[PDB]
Amino acid sequence: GAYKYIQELWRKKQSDVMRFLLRVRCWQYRQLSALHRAPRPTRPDKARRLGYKAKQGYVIYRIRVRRGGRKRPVPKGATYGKPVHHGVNQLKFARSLQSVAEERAGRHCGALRVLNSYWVGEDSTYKFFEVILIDPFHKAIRRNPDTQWITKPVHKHREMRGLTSAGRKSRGLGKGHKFHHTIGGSRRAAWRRRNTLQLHRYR
Amino acid sequence: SAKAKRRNTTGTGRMRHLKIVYRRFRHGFREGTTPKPK
Amino acid sequence: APSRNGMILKPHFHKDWQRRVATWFNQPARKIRRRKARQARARRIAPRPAAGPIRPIVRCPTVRYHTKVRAGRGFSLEELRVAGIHKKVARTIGISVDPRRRNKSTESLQANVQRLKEYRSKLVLFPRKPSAPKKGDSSAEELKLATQLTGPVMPIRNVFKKEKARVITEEEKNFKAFASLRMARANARLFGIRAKRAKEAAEQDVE
Amino acid sequence: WRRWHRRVNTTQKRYAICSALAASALPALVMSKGHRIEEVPELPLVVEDKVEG
Amino acid sequence: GRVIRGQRKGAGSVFRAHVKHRKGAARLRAVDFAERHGYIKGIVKDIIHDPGRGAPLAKVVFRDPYRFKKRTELFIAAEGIHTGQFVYCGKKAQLNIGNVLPVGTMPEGTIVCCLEEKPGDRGKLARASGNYATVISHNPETKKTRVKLPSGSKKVISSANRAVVGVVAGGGRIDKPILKAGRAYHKYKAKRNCWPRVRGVAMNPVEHPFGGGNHQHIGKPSTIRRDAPAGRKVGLIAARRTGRLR
RNA sequence: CCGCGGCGGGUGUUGACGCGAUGUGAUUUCUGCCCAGUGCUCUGAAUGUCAAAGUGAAGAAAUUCAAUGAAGCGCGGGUAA
RNA sequence: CCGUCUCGCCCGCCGCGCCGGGGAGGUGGAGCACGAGCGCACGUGUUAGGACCCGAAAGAUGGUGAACUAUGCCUGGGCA
RNA sequence: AGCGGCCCCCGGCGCGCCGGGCCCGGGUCUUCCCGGAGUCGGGUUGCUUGGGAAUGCAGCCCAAAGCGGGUGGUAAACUCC
RNA sequence: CGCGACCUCAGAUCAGACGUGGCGACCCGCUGAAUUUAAGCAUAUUAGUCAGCGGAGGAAAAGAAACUAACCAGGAUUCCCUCAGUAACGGCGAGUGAACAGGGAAGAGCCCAGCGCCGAAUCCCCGCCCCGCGGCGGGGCGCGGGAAAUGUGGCGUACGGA
Ligand SMILES: [Mg+2]
Ligand SMILES: [Mg+2]
Ligand SMILES: [Mg+2]
Ligand SMILES: [Mg+2]
Ligand SMILES: [Mg+2]
Ligand SMILES: [Mg+2]
Ligand SMILES: [Mg+2]
Ligand SMILES: [Mg+2]
Ligand SMILES: [Mg+2]
Ligand SMILES: [Mg+2]
Ligand SMILES: [Mg+2]
Ligand SMILES: [Mg+2]
Ligand SMILES: [Mg+2]
Ligand SMILES: [Mg+2]
Ligand SMILES: [Mg+2]
Ligand SMILES: [Mg+2]
Ligand SMILES: [Mg+2]
Ligand SMILES: [Mg+2]
Ligand SMILES: [Mg+2]
Ligand SMILES: [Mg+2]
Ligand SMILES: [Mg+2]
Ligand SMILES: [Mg+2]
Ligand SMILES: [Mg+2]
Ligand SMILES: [Mg+2]
Ligand SMILES: [Mg+2]
Ligand SMILES: [Mg+2]
Ligand SMILES: [Mg+2]
Ligand SMILES: [Mg+2]
Ligand SMILES: [Mg+2]
Ligand SMILES: [Mg+2]
Ligand SMILES: [Mg+2]
Ligand SMILES: [Mg+2]
Ligand SMILES: [Mg+2]
Ligand SMILES: [Mg+2]
Ligand SMILES: [Mg+2]
Ligand SMILES: [Mg+2]
Ligand SMILES: [Mg+2]
Ligand SMILES: [Mg+2]
Repeated sequence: GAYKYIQELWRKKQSDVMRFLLRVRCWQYRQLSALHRAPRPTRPDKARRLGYKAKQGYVIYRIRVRRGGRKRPVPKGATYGKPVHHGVNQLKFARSLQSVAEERAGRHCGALRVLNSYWVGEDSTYKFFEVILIDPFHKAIRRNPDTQWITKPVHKHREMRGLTSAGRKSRGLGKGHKFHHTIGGSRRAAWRRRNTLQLHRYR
Repeated sequence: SAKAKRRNTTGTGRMRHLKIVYRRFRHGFREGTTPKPK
Repeated sequence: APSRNGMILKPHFHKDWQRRVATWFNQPARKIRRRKARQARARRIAPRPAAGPIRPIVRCPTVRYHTKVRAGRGFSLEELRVAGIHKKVARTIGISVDPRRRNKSTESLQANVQRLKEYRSKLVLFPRKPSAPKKGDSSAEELKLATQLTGPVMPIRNVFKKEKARVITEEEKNFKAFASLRMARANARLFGIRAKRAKEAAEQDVE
Repeated sequence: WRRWHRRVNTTQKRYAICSALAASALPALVMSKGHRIEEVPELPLVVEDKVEG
Repeated sequence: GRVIRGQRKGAGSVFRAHVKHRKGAARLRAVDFAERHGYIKGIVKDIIHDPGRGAPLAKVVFRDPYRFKKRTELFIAAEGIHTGQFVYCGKKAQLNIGNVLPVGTMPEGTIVCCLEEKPGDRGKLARASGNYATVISHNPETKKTRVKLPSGSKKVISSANRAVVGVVAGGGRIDKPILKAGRAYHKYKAKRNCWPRVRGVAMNPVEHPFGGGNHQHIGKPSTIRRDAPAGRKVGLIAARRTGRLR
């Protein structure tokens, strides 16, 4: 009904409506702090396509992250070494800013377990997001038979080990000829299976 | 310095709870019950 | 510092290899572990087949191997719609089903439907409650003769037809084979130019 | 990871068995090995099947 | 290369200012409704003086019209201030010494001090021992006013700030040569620590670019461009001339 | 001037009789000529050379070629405690 | 026998062509010309790995020290 | 040593009921509905991989589409599968 | 200036719940060098390696295709043999170096959002009683109170479905 075409409204991002609602919301968000709780999600369309059922237990934060690359934390220049490894300015970070935002809002509230994240607004020097957090031990999450997989102790801190969809891109995996070098578990054991000598008994 | 750990690790002192967990494990952490009263 | 005459060679040991060395002293104490976890699996299901449900007959790709027939993943859904079996009962009687298979031919569709019709006539089906059957269950006779089947069920075997010794026609003496292989190579390389110069002549002949 | 084990062919393992069975029949290659076989009445000594009982 | 001393005064560790004995910040009085429509009376209580730095202060006590209390202040003393002298302060204020009144109202050619570069920031210009700025002109539209500074330069200030009237007391300090050495030492035992300057030729070449060598000489030109790295910017900083004009 | 970093920090509770950077070495006495060089600075469409971008044309297109062209070096004045 | 150049003649055909095939003469090749390899064990020799044992002047990551001495500070003490 | 014995304890799983829960399936034909959006992809700079007119990842600007989209190991258009 | 209501937002020694630090043999995410080799040495190699930092478990990760091949075609992931020291990169020098197919171990598959229909058909907590309760649960009652129409449950997910 509406959720099919709020969806198709939230890809008129160049239009005059969404250029107004962002030229307002990014300002409202800029006078707040870096990590605060909102009572309801700004996008319900995108919120429900990830698992946000509107019951007791689910929490939504809102955090800002500054923008740019990462220059190497050394003194003045002085990166001692061969002239390959001089580079300080133009370096680029491996994981995205979206899973920076997830684990900044996943360590400060350690009693909760992260589900997923999404986008809201952008400035010149700021990228805003939304996050979805779940109480592990509340009785509504607990007695659901479908989704009591979270409370198991395996899924602690999904975001530091890289399991959210924002870190699954950084790991570099899938299927095909395009993803040769992550056969096995990951990129590391695709190195470990290779660079060892299997020394048989009889050889 | 793998030598400065073994000056200060777990196997050093008393283990005043771990040595009675290594004992309770082998009966499945029973509570409550008693041997038969005679 | 090579001497007079030996082969050149490049050993891959400039890395630190002594740290990651996989020994194999486990091996005669893991063939016993797998032997116990397979026989205690073979005694949990006492009359069922030990080697998994039956598995379809499939050729092989890549012209090196395209003359063999080996085992597969599971049956398709044409080999079950024709054979009249519902696609979630076949999971419960020991029939492997994968929904990701096509059928571009016909002569393997038929030989799979025929193999199912063999297995359906070999299958001894026990009653749910041993006091009351269904229309299609089996009698109290075969229950006493029900036993296991060790090994892959109905093993897949490569068969070859034979031919006797015919008499050679007067015609086949006049069949030049090599000037036909090198005609089909030339005809398979000149399919575009022959069909383009005729078009250019059809643009030139209006004059 | 010194190379502990060795392998030998099959048809030499079977040639050694045939060349160790063919010399448990002479009463000289048994006495010189060291046993005490002065009195045994027959060297391929075959006894009935009721010893398994 | 070792870090030269100019690359070492910007840490903030041992070159800090001695702020123990300093009696207080020589501010001015704020803005309010009364300093925009009328005036208000001060009762100067003493001329307590910090020769921590070398300019005399002033204790000025005001009657505060909001609560029942007496606000104290501080100022910089002009020339010829008594002890007990009713200092007025505002915009309707009459024009004599000690009073402080806006720039837009005083006439042209009036010797002032302690100007505010911006219409309120409680005093930032021409407050040293014996200096004075002069009001040059006015402009009724766009509400501005020119003034000449004691350097020689000129500047445009909006005609809404405030300024006391009179020069800074404490003039003539640059005479009486310090013929002694440790009498400059007791001068810089106060505020801060930079006095025993060691010239650059005497040094080794690892802490000053000019130094090193057998003969005490420079070799390189003392004049240097401004678009320069830190630690080379040691000589004459930028040149329009370098010589003997008197 | 510091510093991996921000509305960061010292000088600065400071304001040209003040901060900061240099060469000489009391007073008395004098401090000469040279701006071609290497530096430094100022007038720069007074212009020879000068990237990315944005522009035009030919091509099926990837492309290819043209106009224009910031600082700075070049050219022109000032400067030897 | 394959690669490559020179001279020049006939034959083939569901497709008739910038199609396909054939000869004689010199040249390049780790090739045929009635097999000789595979798997195991031992020996010497050359090498890659800490590599016959002992030996540097240095180079890098991550941490501990102003109780001696170097300078600024706070607070106190002494000089017939 | 031995399918030798005895005495305890906790289960795995088999059967009787006594309780509550849930009334659900095929085949054959007519009419309806059917998908994830600052992401795909494009330019660029930097690390990387065996990946070579650029495999993956990350950053900045530009920014889509429904007989549509990506892949089909040499860049580019027109084509068919 | 009133009584009122949804919204945004605070405080409490409010009721009941939770996480924080350690071990660190194996594991996943980031960050990441130099000796050394090339008879010098700066791209390379040494190495996605030591050190450094944060997270878990009895095993962790991966995973039911935006897949391989051009065959008469296979059909989730991991693991061993093999392809292979090969196609390729590289002051084309020193040197680094994959996968698909084939035979085998193990064998297991699935659910939501949207599109729509059933009168919020939905949970959690407080109250009283009965049973059992050393892993706090079931049935009966609550004009006893709360969250949800910015969407709670049932059918239903690409093998077509209603
Ligand atoms: Mg290098
Ligand atoms: Mg992933
Ligand atoms: Mg030699
Ligand atoms: Mg000296
Ligand atoms: Mg130097
Ligand atoms: Mg000289
Ligand atoms: Mg001088
Ligand atoms: Mg000169
Ligand atoms: Mg040799
Ligand atoms: Mg050796
Ligand atoms: Mg070196
Ligand atoms: Mg001390
Ligand atoms: Mg000192
Ligand atoms: Mg590389
Ligand atoms: Mg990215
Ligand atoms: Mg290609
Ligand atoms: Mg194509
Ligand atoms: Mg409490
Ligand atoms: Mg690096
Ligand atoms: Mg070398
Ligand atoms: Mg050497
Ligand atoms: Mg060297
Ligand atoms: Mg590598
Ligand atoms: Mg590298
Ligand atoms: Mg790395
Ligand atoms: Mg490490
Ligand atoms: Mg921990
Ligand atoms: Mg544990
Ligand atoms: Mg897992
Ligand atoms: Mg998983
Ligand atoms: Mg699929
Ligand atoms: Mg594949
Ligand atoms: Mg080989
Ligand atoms: Mg070379
Ligand atoms: Mg394979
Ligand atoms: Mg098996
Ligand atoms: Mg459902
Ligand atoms: Mg739904």
